[PDB]
Amino acid sequence: MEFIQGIKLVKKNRCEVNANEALKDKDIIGFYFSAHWCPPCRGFTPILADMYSELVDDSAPFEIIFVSSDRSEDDMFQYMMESHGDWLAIPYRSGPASNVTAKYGITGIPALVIVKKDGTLISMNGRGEVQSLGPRAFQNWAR
Repeated sequence: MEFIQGIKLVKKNRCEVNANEALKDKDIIGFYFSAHWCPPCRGFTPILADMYSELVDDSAPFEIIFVSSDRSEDDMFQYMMESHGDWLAIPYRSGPASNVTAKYGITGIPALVIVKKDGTLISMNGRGEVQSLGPRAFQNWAR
């Protein structure tokens, strides 16, 4: 009985909500790790933004979790509003976000983890997988 549910997330609009309902998803969820906001690493973002953008247009049957040294409230909301992930971002001060990364055994950043809303595993480092299959990856990410 240990999960993020129960905490409050921050909306790119500098707002706050209960990740419980804010995380919507109710279908699939994808955790993204790469605070590439402070350091360089452009080129990959516009890829996921085009993927979540398409899926989003289709009501993207999944939500993107905002993780990674995003301690930047400006670079956090900016990147989120820049076209990256169309949902919420766990306030770096949301322990559950750390234990989450450390719980999933990530730390392989940059990397993208995909899990089912119910908490089912599908594809972890499916990064290149999604970027490879693009918006059509929804099958592998939702296989």
